[PDB]
Amino acid sequence: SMEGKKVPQVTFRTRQGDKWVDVTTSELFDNKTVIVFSLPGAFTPTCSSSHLPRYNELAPVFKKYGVDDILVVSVNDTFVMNAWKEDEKSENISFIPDGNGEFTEGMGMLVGKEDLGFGKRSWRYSMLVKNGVVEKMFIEPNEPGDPFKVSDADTMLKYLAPQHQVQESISIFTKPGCPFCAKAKQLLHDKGLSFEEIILGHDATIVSVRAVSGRTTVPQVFIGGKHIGGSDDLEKY
Amino acid sequence: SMEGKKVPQVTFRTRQGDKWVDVTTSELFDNKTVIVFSLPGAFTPTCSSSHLPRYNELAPVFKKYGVDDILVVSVNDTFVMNAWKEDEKSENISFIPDGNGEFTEGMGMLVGKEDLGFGKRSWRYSMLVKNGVVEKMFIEPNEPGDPFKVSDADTMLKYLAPQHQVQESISIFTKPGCPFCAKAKQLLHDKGLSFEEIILGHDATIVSVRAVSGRTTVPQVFIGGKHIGGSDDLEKYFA
Amino acid sequence: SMEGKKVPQVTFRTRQGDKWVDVTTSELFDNKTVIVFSLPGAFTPTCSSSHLPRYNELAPVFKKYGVDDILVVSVNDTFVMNAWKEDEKSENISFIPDGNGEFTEGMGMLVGKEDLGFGKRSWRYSMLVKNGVVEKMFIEPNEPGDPFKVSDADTMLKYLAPQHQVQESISIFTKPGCPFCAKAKQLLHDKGLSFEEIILGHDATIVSVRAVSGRTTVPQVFIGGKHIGGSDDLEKY
Amino acid sequence: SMEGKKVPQVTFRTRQGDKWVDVTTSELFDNKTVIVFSLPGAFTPTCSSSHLPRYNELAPVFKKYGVDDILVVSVNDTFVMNAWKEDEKSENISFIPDGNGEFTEGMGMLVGKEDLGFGKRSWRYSMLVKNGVVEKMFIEPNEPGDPFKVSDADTMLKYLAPQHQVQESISIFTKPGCPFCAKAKQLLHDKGLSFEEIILGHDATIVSVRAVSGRTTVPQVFIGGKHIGGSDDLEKYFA
Repeated sequence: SMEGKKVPQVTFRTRQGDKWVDVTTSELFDNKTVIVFSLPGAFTPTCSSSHLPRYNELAPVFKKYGVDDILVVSVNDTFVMNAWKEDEKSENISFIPDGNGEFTEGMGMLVGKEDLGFGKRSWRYSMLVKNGVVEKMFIEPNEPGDPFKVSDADTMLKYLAPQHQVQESISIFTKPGCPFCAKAKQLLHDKGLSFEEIILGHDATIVSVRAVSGRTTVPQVFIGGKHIGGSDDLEKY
Repeated sequence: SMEGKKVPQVTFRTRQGDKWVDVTTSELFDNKTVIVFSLPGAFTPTCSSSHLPRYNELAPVFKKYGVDDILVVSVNDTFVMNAWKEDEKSENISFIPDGNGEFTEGMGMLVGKEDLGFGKRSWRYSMLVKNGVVEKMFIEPNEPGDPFKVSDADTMLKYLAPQHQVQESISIFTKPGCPFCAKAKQLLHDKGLSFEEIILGHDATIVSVRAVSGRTTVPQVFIGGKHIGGSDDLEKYFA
Repeated sequence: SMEGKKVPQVTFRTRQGDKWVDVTTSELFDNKTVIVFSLPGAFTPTCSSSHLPRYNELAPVFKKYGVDDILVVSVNDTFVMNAWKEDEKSENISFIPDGNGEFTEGMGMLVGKEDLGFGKRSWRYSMLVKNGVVEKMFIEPNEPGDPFKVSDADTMLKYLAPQHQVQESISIFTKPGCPFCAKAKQLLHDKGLSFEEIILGHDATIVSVRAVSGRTTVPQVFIGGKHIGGSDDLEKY
Repeated sequence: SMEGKKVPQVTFRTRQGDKWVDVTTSELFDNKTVIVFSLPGAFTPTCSSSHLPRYNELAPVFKKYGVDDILVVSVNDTFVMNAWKEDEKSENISFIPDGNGEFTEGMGMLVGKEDLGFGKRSWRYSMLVKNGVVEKMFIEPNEPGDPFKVSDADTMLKYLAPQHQVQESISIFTKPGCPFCAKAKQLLHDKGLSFEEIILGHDATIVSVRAVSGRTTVPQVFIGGKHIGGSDDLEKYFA
């Protein structure tokens, strides 16, 4: 395990506009507390699914707890990394183009993925680095497919600040416009709670709502497992 | 009534692709069994965020029973109809832009709605058309309250196939690859059950699956408001 | 002609969110200088092409010259008008839902357009209204198809403030990123000039550039007829 | 060289729709005449915002001369290849994701580019393949300056059809309906001339037509950098 060991000495050849800029491993980690999470590759489903958004979303919190930088590492080059960083809207994390797989290799995390045509790429994992020394490491289990149950941002947060209480998961079925929907949305914002809004537009239809909740209309809200109800039930509880 | 009578001969000016395409009345109805339901207008409070949806939802069933096409008719033009069809996203039904009110008029269903600023529009009604001949017609009553007490898709289905008993609502959260999801989904296939699918790639993410099912993985299956579980769980239910 | 005549007395049934709001003809025009332009209908090509954008773009200027409000009138209802107003991004103009064609009829501008399936709609025209009295009117000629050579915002501006000198038309071929392209773009902004950027992305390819300019690359800039050149030619002139 | 030799047997893992699709080497080359050109990588400065474009531009011509398919090969995966294909928008060419460098390696064209952080990538080259057998190959020289002095589409065309003389560049501004535009366009059709089209509906507006041609209406036709005019004008030119 790399825990307790010094992060590999790597110099990344990056691009910032039309100019090349070498970002060194020391520059990134020395005298700093950094969170890192590697992905198999740029422009993909489970990686852009939540692994990435979720980290950008909790970045302000990690900062509040001492984390200086939160990096995303992928065995891709800058051109591709940038083009992806631009597609994703994540202004809270730095993209590291480990295109030669050097850093990933040094982390003993380089794996072959020829069955997808990705050549050698990084295995999914996250870690906390204090002054270049790997403190904690969350290596996704060796299971087939695309495992994601340990490198997530939450697991990291609970590890970094277990005191911070785990906020309940919040999903909300809403119809565009729909008066009382906005009455639950902003009520959440006002309550300062994050949530996933499944819109009856392109995400789901009315079936799901009726199949999941039973009720025949929106807005439907479920908070961490338990079923809430209408904008008027949200209020109550 | 128009029951037993031939549907009006109308040529609709529509917009297919970035070009104009004339869709004739004969083309739509000749030698075909069609379901039709008119609406006062596009984007107006559909008055039932379920009316148009429910038809699109039961379309597969109507097809199973002989209906060739299910059309939505509104006294609007194609530009507006298309922009709306792109909203409602109801892939199972054709949108007919009776923008001159010609077809609606011929059906003796043209009514004035100047009190809403809609000019002349269609009155709410549905009908079954066999080879151009209006077979059945469900003309909405002039009663306050639910605007669709008779032209709804259900009333139509019960009429066309009273034998039929709609399956309970089925929703399943899935992900790409996930063979478990496939095992769960095949099970449904091999059960004559329909099922909406919320893909973790786009339709949603992990947050939603945790929130709704209180579980940490997919597939998560819901049937009729009750939570069932995953591939494994379904099989127990279907035993 | 309606010039010198009082605008029709109409009350429009509009929608603002989930509530109905009557907007009266007097409310709009009384004691006010208003610019108006009617369209055959909402959600269409030549109407959303430039007729509408161009008016929203020059609105600040019309205001600077005394125009209080700039209205878009179409024989459509509010639901459709709003849904369109939301699609178009024009925060400088008011949308008037003349769904009964009443106002349009009063303006003697109601025409039949059954050949498109639009039923009765408005004929394209713009006008300047001072305290409810039509001052000037630019009625598009009676030609087949969809005529647009008189109701435009420019014709209006030149009429309202002929002193204001006509700014030259500016189109620019650019490649995404393309260093020197941004060197012409913002140079224009800095120069305070409006322009149409044809991007080699989805608008055009390299052929057009080579067919129009001749030069083999971007950024290509043409200002009112005459061919400019490279970001470095723009500078010179 | 690989000239006269059979192309490597490779199965490419690609992404068609939201599903995986194996595209085999045989499927691409067997019983077909194919043009291929490899690139160091996707999104990298294509080094010639014309290289990839020019192939897509001359594709119709290559088809006219027997070429069935024109492929772009890069040591990238489909996710990246697709996201790039969606950028470049080159409808006339197939994108091959040689993400394991397998095909490139087999062509003895795999080179290291660690100095850019690209790991192993393909070296610039194009080739003509007849029924799996490499017929001709244009391997780029190790000279500074223009990165494509031999693998370009033109060099290929002149080789495949030296008889051919590419038509001058033709661009025309048009609008929907505008019969004049159609008259101008038909004229080109009836002339074996290709022409890009900037539609006033999307590709652009009136501003651009004024700016570029100093005219107030469409159609405005440009041929080889010279301004020609409209339907009327073209006819004079084609007399």
